[PDB]
Amino acid sequence: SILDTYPQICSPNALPGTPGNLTKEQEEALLQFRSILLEKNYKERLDDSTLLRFLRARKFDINASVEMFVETERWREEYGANTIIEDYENNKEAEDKERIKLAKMYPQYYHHVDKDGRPLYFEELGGINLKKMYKITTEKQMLRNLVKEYELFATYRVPACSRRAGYLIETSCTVLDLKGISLSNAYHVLSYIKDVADISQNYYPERMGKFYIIHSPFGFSTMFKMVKPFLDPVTVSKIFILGSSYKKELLKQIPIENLPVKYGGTSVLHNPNDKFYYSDIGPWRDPRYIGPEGEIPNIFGKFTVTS
Ligand SMILES: CCCCCCCCCCCCCCCCCC(=O)O[C@H](COC(=O)CCCCCCCCCCCCCCC)COP(=O)(O)OCC[N+](C)(C)C
Repeated sequence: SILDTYPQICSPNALPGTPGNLTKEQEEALLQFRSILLEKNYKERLDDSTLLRFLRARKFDINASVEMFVETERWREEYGANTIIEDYENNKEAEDKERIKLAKMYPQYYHHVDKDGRPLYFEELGGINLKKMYKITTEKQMLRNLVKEYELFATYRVPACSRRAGYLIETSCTVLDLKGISLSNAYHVLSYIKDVADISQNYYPERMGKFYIIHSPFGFSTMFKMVKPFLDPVTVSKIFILGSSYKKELLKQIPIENLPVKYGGTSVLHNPNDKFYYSDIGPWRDPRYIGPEGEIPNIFGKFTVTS
């Protein structure tokens, strides 16, 4: 299996309940959880990493974890998450074209890793113009992309990042740049935020590592109060709204050489004229860390910048 080609044990300095750092009870809870699922005839996604994410998400309450896992499996099948990557490749050209149209307006890109080896993910929202957004894509379409990225994250990014780190990597280090957004637009996209939060928390438990919100406008705290209601306690604990000295905070978590210059680091693209919103740079692009899973497809087609 592919799980045999990359570390399945987390760093010994990781949080409680993570692969390889279990207490005696958590270990037994894990064996019991798997035993129940096998008995119900489930066969995929029964590895320690996957099951421990569901267990952690429900504080090791086995009954709650089974319910969550069972619901997740139903959703994946009804939604088509299980063949989403396959379906994308069958219609790649068309997909890429649509994806390229939104890149400049809504930059979303991975760029290296944080100090623990987690994929470093960036999103900029100040350039978003809703009126134009609605002419290029739909809300459901955006959710589909989010689901597709979660699957890409799990099959290509996790293995490569884990091999480079020498330990299992299960989460990402996210930076949300709100520079230039208008609070008014923020309120209008609450339903989308809610849908994103629901998919993430219900079907992709424990995928959040560190989540930084920077350049938020005055009064953002008021708007975040509209969001907290549908975020569970653990999720909230991973979100950090940074102030004016945000660069210093990012530097505590991210190597200076991996952090882009505009965020306080020294990282630049091989070709200074290339755009970050067309880039996808990281271990999963390094032949030395790519395994049997093969290399990740290019999200922006021929425009994808990998260095
Ligand atoms: C046709 C258009 C119709 C609707 C279009 C909406 C346009 C977009 C508007 C909102 C965009 C920003 C929404 C925040 C999404 C944050 C990114 C995210 O996925 O958060 C999820 C988690 O969801 C959360 O927990 C939410 C965290 C707090 C979100 C609070 C943001 C506040 C919103 C204010 C911004 C409004 C900007 C104005 C828009 C014009 C994934 O986290 P991760 O670290 O695991 O992600 C990285 C790894 N992958 C990529 C695999 C997930």
